[PDB]
Amino acid sequence: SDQVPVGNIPRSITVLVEGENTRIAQPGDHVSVTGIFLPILRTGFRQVVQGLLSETYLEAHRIVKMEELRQIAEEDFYEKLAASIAPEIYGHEDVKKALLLLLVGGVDQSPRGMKIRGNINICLMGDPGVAKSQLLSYIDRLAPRSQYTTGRGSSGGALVLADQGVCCIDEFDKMAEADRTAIHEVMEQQTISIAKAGILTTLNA
Amino acid sequence: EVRDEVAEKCQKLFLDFLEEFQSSDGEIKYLQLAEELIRPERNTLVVSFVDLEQFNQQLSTTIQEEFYRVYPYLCRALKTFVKDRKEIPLAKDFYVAFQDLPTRHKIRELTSSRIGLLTRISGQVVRTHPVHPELVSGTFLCLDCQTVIRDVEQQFKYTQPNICRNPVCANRRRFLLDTNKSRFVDFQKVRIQETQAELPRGSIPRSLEVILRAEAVESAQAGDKCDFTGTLIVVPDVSKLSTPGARAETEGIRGLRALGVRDLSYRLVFLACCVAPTNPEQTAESIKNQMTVKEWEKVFEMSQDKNLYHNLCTSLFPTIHGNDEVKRGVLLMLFGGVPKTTGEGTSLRGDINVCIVGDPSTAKSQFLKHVEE
Amino acid sequence: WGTDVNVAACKENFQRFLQRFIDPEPLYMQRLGEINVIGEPFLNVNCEHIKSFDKNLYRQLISYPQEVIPTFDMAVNEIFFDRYPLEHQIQVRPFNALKTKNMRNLNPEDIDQLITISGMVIRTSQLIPEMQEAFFQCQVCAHTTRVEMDRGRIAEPSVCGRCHTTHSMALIHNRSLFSDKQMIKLQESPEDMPAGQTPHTVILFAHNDLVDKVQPGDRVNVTGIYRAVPIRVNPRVSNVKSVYKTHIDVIHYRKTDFSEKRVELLKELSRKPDIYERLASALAPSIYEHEDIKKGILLQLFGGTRKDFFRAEINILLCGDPGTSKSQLLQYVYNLVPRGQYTSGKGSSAVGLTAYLVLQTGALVLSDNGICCIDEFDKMNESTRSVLHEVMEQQTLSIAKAGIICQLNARTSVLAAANPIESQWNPKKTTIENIQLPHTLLSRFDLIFLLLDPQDEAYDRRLAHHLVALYYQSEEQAEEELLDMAVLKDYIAYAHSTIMPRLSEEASQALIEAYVDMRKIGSSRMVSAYPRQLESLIRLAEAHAKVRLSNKVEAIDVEEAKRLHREALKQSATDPRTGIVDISILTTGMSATSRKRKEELAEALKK
DNA sequence: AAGCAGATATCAC
DNA sequence: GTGATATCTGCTTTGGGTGGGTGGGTGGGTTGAGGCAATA
Ligand SMILES: Nc1ncnc2c1ncn2[C@@H]1O[C@H](COP(=O)(O)OP(=O)(O)OP(=O)(O)O)[C@@H](O)[C@H]1O
Ligand SMILES: Nc1ncnc2c1ncn2[C@@H]1O[C@H](COP(=O)(O)OP(=O)(O)OP(=O)(O)O)[C@@H](O)[C@H]1O
Ligand SMILES: Nc1ncnc2c1ncn2[C@@H]1O[C@H](COP(=O)(O)OP(=O)(O)OP(=O)(O)O)[C@@H](O)[C@H]1O
Ligand SMILES: [Mg+2]
Ligand SMILES: [Mg+2]
Ligand SMILES: [Mg+2]
Ligand SMILES: [Zn+2]
Ligand SMILES: [Zn+2]
Repeated sequence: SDQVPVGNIPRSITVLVEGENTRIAQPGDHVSVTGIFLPILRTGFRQVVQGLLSETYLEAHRIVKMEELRQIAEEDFYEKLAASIAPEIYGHEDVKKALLLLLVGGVDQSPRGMKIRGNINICLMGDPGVAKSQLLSYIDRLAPRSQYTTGRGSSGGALVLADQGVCCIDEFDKMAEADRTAIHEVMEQQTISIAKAGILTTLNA
Repeated sequence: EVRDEVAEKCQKLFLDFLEEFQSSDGEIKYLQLAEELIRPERNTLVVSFVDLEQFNQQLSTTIQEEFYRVYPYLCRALKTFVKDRKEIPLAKDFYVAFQDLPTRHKIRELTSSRIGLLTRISGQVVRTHPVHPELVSGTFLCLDCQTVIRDVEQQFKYTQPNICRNPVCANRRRFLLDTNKSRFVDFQKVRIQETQAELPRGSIPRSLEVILRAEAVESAQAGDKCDFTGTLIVVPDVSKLSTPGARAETEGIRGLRALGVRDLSYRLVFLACCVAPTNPEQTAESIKNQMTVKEWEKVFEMSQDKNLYHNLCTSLFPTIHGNDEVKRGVLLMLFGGVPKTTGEGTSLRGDINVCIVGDPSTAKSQFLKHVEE
Repeated sequence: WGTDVNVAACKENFQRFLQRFIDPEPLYMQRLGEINVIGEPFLNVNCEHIKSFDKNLYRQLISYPQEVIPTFDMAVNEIFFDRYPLEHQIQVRPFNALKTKNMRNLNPEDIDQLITISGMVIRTSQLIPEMQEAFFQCQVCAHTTRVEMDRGRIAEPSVCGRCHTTHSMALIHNRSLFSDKQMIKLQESPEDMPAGQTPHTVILFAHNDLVDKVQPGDRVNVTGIYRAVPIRVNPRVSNVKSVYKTHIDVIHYRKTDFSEKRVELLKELSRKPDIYERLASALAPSIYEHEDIKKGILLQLFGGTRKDFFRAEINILLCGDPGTSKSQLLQYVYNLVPRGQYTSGKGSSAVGLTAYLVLQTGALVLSDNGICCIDEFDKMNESTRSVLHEVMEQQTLSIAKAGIICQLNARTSVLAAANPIESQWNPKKTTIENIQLPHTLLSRFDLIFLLLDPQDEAYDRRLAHHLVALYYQSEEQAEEELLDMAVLKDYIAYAHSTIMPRLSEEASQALIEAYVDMRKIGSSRMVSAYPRQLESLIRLAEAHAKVRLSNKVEAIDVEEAKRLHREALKQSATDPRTGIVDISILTTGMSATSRKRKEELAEALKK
């Protein structure tokens, strides 16, 4: 996004990968692709009908993804780590401490190895201009796997991409009933259920 | 011409069965029924499979195992059995229906091994399609020699004659269809579904395509639960087949000349000869005629009973205690008045409306349920 | 063929395997004997056994399944016909106990090799016929011929043998021979999925007796051959895409989730004096101190007698404050019942209550002769409320849509959970005004229970200890509870199968006197009962008789029904102002004191 | 470019 | 010299908007904005 020119729309390219270059890239990763820029060959009668114009693709050749430490851990490390959450924000010391717990997330197993829910859910309710969106924006950038969404920017998916991660829901009271039901079921079962004309399916959330 | 021995034997034995099978009263059961086929709207005869099984078990077994193969010959036997009566045109076609098949199969039991056998199924109708005329045997004119070819069989695809009848003629490509001397049958496509009783637990319903022909058309309605007796067949992908008279229209088997370089897939449809409900111009004289003698004398006795008003009231509502006036009113509603039309074309209502205002749990719903049942 | 497979040697090796292998009488000799006894001509063989005996035979089986399996069939047939002098010859079905591959790691090197994968079935197709032998008839002389299919291609005859005419042989489609095929879609298991990626899906093809052996929702281990097939550019041309599509030819399915002794155990339980309380305790061990609710739910599970003249179904509504254990109870009942459905009253819900070309019946119709659990009862819209009233009153669901007119049977028992409209239950408010539902709908429930949150500290401490103990419960206790639940399920199944209680004379007199007394309570001072309640008693009484495994309803059943009904009313029929006896809140939706106050207000404003 | 329909010259018996 | 049977020639295909909305959406094409009836 930061590289698109002013008042433009980002462009896309197609990359064809073969052999030992497969299974390296996943949706969402930042990659540097070395390859050959080539036109797509048509076939059959479609050679004749189409003119001198061609679609293109990139033929992939290489895909690249893009005791002092103990001492920091040893003393007052909880206070230090919490204070390091969005230092440009002022005065939310205890809220910042709560957000750090949401990042570690609690223990996932019972004492006998049975699976139990560890994920911690937090809701920040307040009047305008108290750095709620700034704090949410910070947590999205810090979290390894996360998705930021607005009440009306998207509806009817981000939860699946945020599995094992953090889902920052801004403007939480602006959502519709359908969106509310999905969030309710995630905080209950940690899954998302969809029905394609009676064909049910369950996704991890 | 090579002759199919099994089918001819089935035809002969079926003609014997139609001629000879005897009812309880000693008359020929199906002669009196075939006597009804002189009407233009009637072309189908309904035959009980139990009667046929009693008459000849080998014939019944052969029919069950080779139904699709032998059905045309059974229809020909019916044609012969009707030929005597003068009123039938030589061009009329007759069809046989089979009513009471002892065994039933589930829609998920319709496998490849059942193709061509006689079967009975149950299903809930989801959709009915408009009626069409379907060509069964075409009459063609040869453009080279002007010879008339008749009785060209059709196989899921508009087929023209392969070779001209005339030995001298060598034509293979140029013919003309003559509608007026061709034979058509009424055709209807229905889509049915598994009944809620049959639907396996936690399973999406399985749907089936049924084809009704001749009298069976327009006899099943969407939402009805119906028993279909017929046969399971395969229907090829017509869109792939090319014929001299018909070009192809935009895996499977390969290698047919009509296929070119294309593939042919198949799908299963049910070809029903009989439809029935799964759970089964008027005038006073006709109403009487529909009834048996015992029923008619019972009706007359009811009409003569001097306590009829009270007896009917008590019989209709036995579970309700008291409220005799309400019962009388509901009975009078059930009998109704005489609707009339004026000289200028306006209507005078003859129906009766009744209202019951009640306290909670006073049995008004009971009145409504009794009337409804 | 580029295979180091000698057919004779492979057949001999496999016959040796069947003769000598011993499971750590040869195991598969016993299997062949069982095949003779039963008559199902299928022998399943564990690939691990073949590996242990012979590592070359295993290696060849995995590398060249298509060539090797038929030799196994020949060997098994020969051996079996020797030992026991069947519609079809026996067919071997090698399988792996555990998956050897992940759906995400299938590679070109695995093409035409035997693999095992685990997954969850999502869709199955209708049957597809495959031609095996074509039937031709001359359109001139009627001479007939049969041609065997060869690698998906058929050699159409060019000239009739009998009459020598050219291009006269027409294919008769419905005189040919066909075999069954089914397309199945297998979804990657949730456990093996990498974090945050959408599930992968695979196509499987089943043939002959393996069709319809799995249904959507099943979790299965599938052993089969990995195939690669070319894709045509368009149907008309013979050009193909350089990238192949793949599927799996299914070879073996493994579904991975009364006896006289069992009947004797059930009857021994039924003889015990306190069977009612034992079953009630077993019903929901996790929930704490809701004894009467558990007893009512047990009676609902058993149900009353199907008279076939009368709803025999028992409807229960649990209303209460948030944070109680209502959803847990509904989940436990849903797991227990065989033909149950768990659903929600909210319209946005994934599973709907209403029936809606494919006719889709709702949960109420699907739960016919079962229990429907409805969690957010108060969140139903008006149309859903009308549908539910129709189901509860008439036990049918009428549809007139898209040209379809029909009535669907819905003989289902409703277990509903309800929350108040406010953030907490309001003692000043009655049940009707606490939950915004019509009184007409509430009057259809046999029992309404109130799950209130106490202010007591001792209750909080006891519940805290209960929950901590559950948080530390051991595996043996969990297994014991599972066994008790299985016993309960078997008991209920047996009772439904064989017990049909009938009213004895003493029970009839008890019921009549009970109704008269309930009426008298109100008549002394209003109305304190209506005839519908009597019906409820009957149902409950019958249910109790079924719990004892008794075909006669006795006075003890009537007494228990009276006690339970009187407890439910005392929980949910109480007027916050004066007392309980007033049932007018259920019948009219308005408290008698409220009605008098409104009459006074109207008269004063009329002054 | 790919494939079916039609026309027509050509081997073989 | 007739019956295949092998070679050659001309047609039109594709889905597409210069081929129409005076062909029809039961012959088949996402995305958004705009009227309805029922809705709250
Ligand atoms: N305590 C604070 N320290 C630093 N910056 C602050 C603080 N409070 C507010 N701001 C600044 O105020 C501006 C508004 O903050 P922000 O958009 O995060 O508010 P908000 O609580 O999400 O508001 P809204 O409810 O209106 O969406 C941002 O520039 C943020 O940097
Ligand atoms: N007079 C009566 N005779 C016999 N049974 C009666 C009588 N009054 C009530 N009942 C019994 O009451 C029940 C009928 O209740 P029903 O549902 O018909 O009442 P309702 O008038 O529709 O009231 P509501 O709609 O308020 O429930 C049945 O048990 C019926 O046997
Ligand atoms: N009586 C009880 N017995 C056992 N656990 C209880 C009880 N009351 C509350 N709990 C605990 O409360 C939680 C139950 O929440 P649950 O989802 O079942 O509530 P609910 O009654 O459906 O309410 P709501 O949907 O309004 O939140 C679990 O922690 C359960 O252990
Ligand atoms: Mg904000
Ligand atoms: Mg009523
Ligand atoms: Mg709940
Ligand atoms: Zn001719
Ligand atoms: Zn011939």
